[PDB]
Amino acid sequence: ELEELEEFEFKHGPMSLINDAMVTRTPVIISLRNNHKIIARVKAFDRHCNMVLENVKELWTEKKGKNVINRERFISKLFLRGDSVIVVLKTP
Amino acid sequence: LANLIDYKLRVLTQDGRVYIGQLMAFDKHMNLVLNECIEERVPKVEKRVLGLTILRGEQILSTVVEDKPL
Amino acid sequence: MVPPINCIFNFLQQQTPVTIWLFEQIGIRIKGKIVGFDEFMNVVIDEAVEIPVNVEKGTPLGKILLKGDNITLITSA
Amino acid sequence: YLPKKVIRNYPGHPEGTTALKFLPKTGHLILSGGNDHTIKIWDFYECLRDFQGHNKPIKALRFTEDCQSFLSSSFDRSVKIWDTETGKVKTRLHLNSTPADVESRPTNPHEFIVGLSNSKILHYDDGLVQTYDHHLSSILALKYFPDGSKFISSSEDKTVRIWENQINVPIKQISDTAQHSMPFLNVHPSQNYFCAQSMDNRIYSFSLKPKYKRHPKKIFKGHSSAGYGISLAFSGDGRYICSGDSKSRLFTWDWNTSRLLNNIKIPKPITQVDWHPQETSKVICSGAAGKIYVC
Amino acid sequence: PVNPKPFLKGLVNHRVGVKLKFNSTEYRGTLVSTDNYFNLQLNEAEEFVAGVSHGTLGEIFIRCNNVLYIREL
Amino acid sequence: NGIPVKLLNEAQGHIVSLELTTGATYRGKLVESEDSMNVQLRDVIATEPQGAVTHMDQIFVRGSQIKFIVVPDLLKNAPLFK
Amino acid sequence: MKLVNFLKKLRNEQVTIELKNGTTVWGTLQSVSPQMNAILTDVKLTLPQPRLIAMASLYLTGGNIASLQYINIRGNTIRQIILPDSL
Amino acid sequence: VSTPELKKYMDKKILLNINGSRKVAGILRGYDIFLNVVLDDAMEINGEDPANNHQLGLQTVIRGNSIISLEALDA
RNA sequence: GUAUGUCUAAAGUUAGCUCUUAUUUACUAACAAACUAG
RNA sequence: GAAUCUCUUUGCCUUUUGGCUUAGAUCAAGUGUAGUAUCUGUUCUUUGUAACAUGUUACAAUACCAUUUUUUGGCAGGACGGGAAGAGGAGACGUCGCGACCCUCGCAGGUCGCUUGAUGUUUCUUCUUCCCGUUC
Ligand SMILES: [Mg+2]
Repeated sequence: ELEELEEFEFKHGPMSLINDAMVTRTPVIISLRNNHKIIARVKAFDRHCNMVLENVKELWTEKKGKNVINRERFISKLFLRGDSVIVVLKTP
Repeated sequence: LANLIDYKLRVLTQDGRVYIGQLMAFDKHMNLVLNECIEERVPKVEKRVLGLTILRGEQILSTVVEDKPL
Repeated sequence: MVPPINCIFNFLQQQTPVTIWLFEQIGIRIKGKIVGFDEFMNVVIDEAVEIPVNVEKGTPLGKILLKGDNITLITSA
Repeated sequence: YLPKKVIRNYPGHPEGTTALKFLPKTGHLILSGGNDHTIKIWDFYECLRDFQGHNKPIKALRFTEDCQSFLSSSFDRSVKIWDTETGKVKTRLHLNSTPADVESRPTNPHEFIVGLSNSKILHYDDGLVQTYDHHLSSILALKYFPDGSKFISSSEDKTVRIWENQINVPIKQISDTAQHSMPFLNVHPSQNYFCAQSMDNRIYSFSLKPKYKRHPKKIFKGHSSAGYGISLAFSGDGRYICSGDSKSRLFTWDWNTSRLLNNIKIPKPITQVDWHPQETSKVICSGAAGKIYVC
Repeated sequence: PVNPKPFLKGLVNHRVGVKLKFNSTEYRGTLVSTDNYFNLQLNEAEEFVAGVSHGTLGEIFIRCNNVLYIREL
Repeated sequence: NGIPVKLLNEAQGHIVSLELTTGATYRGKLVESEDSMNVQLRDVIATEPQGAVTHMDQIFVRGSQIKFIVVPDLLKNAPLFK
Repeated sequence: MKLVNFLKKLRNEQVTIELKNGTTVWGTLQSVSPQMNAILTDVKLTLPQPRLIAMASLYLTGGNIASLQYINIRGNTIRQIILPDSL
Repeated sequence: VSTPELKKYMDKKILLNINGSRKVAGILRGYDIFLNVVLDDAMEINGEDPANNHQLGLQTVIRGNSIISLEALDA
């Protein structure tokens, strides 16, 4: 029984918020390594925190020679490498 | 990629340097070996000829195919 | 003639105050006392004091588990 | 790991191929001394050369740890040291008796030991150096210690004598009332055990201690090794034992329980058995056929 | 000799602080769960930007790839 | 095994060039190559990225700081055509 | 399960891959590796906005929007690949 | 893993350069499979021109992910 | 130490357990501080 | 009803004591070295699919985030170009080139100028006039 020791440490370990956001279908905000804050819903979780998202609302920052402006785009379907993942934060 | 053996590979490494050479072999880690490889930095301009070189898959960002064989 | 996992633990038995360097961050160093470690050099340290390299101050941080992937160079005093 | 299938052909002599060994730590070559013809080398598949200069069959073909030249023990009273690269004449020991296995000390290419069948053993350099006369019978097989510096001899008598680096006098002579003989013996590669065939169809295993006494239950019984000069073998870092028999069968063995594992039906008495120092599961065997079946 | 997995699972339910590898961001909160591979899960997380507070965030996860250290306050 | 590592193991006794991930180039005679692409390099002439050129007796660079090695061109005939 | 096998469902799918250097790849996957290394075809890559290193890489190819017939990308360099909205 | 053969460098004054462009001289006491290098007689070579004698006999150790390369000062 | 016993190509016959390691004890020695055998 | 196989018991002795006399006779009084044998003490362990002539090749299934590789030490008329002239880009370190008074002399590029040759680190702080191309 290899998988049950894999999945129950998965269950109440640090992968809970990626497992809880998806089950309750609540958007979690994800800040990546290049400051692309991503607020989105979760479709699936992986070992590497690879994530498939839905209705992605990526928000980033562009700096120029005056007041910084905010650039944001809506991505309907997204697959995300877990390497950029810093913070998974669930909003209530 | 085993399909892509013995072609000229325009392979783009991490620092923006681009290698062009004939693919001798690859492996699991994408370690590449390049016959008559040339190295160019800033992009015809700024090119260096290396010859039979290795290229470790740690540094490759992408590889594209340049030309057919003989 | 000492492999390094046997050369971490002599900081641990003798309980020496230890200066530890970070990895690609040269402005800050950490000094403290080695209280625990593992096989991947993730180090728990006691009496942890930051060292701004650029007069060398300190902010006392006490108990720190420093994750080993930023650990560079292990010394003492 | 265990050998289980008879994989490759390697058709050597149509005669016996009476000696098989490996280059130590570089499993590239083998050796094969047939009855009528001369020595052949197979690779891995390929062939390299003959070694003309023999007339009679060959008992054993032992390398050095310098590995450039092996040592031929022919029945024709002549010991020849052949290079594996060119195959030239270093020495030609014309002897008095039919020599047994002819071995070399792991330190020097100079130091070089020839067993005889007139109960003597002669040490040499690059040219007699020192005799050895304590066996009463024809001497059958020889070994050494880790990195040499001592020496192991066993005969048609039941005795095994540990001689030293150029010293006549045995430290231990190993004899009981029930031992047949010790016709062949190889060092277990942890360099602390002492395995040897014996013609009660059994492979005894002694220690390499000052208190040199044997250890019980490490005796490998299920054989027909009674009337043939059959070899022993050892895997990488000592995981198993392979040994041929006269049933045209090869028998492998464990260590802690020492029980039968694979009774293969290889197509004539299987005598010469070697492992690879590189491939951790495959075993080269040859009987009296000449076709070198690899398991 | 507090080894790290004995150190940190005993450090569960304590208001711990975590400095990231970027030093632009820290997080203070109660550590809820930690696997063998040192992923962190903090509740009532307050974000500390350059040592000064950014704001209250809530139930948070921190990847293993960014934990510079972790401290007990 | 790995064919590039097998290629680099045959490059022993040969003069190579090793450019490092910070940018410095190490031209020297490759005598010992490890399986993890670690290389012991003798009589090395070394060049900084800014251009500072030195010669050294023995250099030993780890695997994960190597950009690329350049083996001499005799190797590409055999035994790696198959 | 293993979401590497999730990408193996994406053969002949018209995706937009974003890389770590800011490279935005737009094309169709022919196949993907178990180490997520993605081969692609009929793909032109843009280096969005900025115009401010990587950029050199785009010019390295016959490429700023440059299109190459066959492109193989190391899987460690992918930040995120956007899949077709109909899936 | 193969053992990285630095037995030629045992008890030898070597010169480790380190990420962040750090340079540390020392005498090798030990290594491992991750090339974590133990140095007797630690000498931190800082930037301009001091030479910080760091651990003269207390056998420092450097983690293998931060080791760029090493020059044996002797043969 | 005898009795006595055994070996010895010059000559070619036709196709609980596995282990390292030390102390102790027992039996043996014409081995040592000019000679003693059934 | 005729008989085979397995047991139990009995009978045969089945590897089943093969001379004599004064029980035939008398029993260490060391050590060291060594050999043999044994005990005790001590430490470790517990497959389908396709193509070609049984073989070969190709593609999938099964077997797999911790420092050297793939689960990131990351981030922060008008315009344009070139060449020349006048008025208020420059110095280092190397790395390859156009000339040569030089070297060198044969079939298996080193040195010196550049009299405004190219090029990457590293510190500091534009306007006017003419000529030639592109665009509206
Ligand atoms: Mg008598």
